[PDB]
Amino acid sequence: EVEAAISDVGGQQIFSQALLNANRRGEAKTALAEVQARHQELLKLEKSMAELTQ
Amino acid sequence: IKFTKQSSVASTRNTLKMAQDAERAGMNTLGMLGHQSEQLNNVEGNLDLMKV
Repeated sequence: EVEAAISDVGGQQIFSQALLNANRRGEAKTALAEVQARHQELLKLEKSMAELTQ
Repeated sequence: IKFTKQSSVASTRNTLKMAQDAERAGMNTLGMLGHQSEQLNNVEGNLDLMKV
């Protein structure tokens, strides 16, 4: 007559992935992309003070 | 971005160095000017005595 055939229900697991804040944007965001123009200024101090020391 | 930061770090290093060296240059100039001021005070005293 009868027996077993399909059984369980209460039993499962799940992993979990993750995205990230957008503002993050490219690494260049404050104190990163400005270092290009901040360097020309610093080269200006170096120079103007080279005039100073000479 | 990293390379530009490295360039900034090197440039600030150089700036601090040669700024300190300028500090030295002016310092010894001032001590030297005080020395020569004292010598000129002596010159002035001798000239006054010579006028008398």
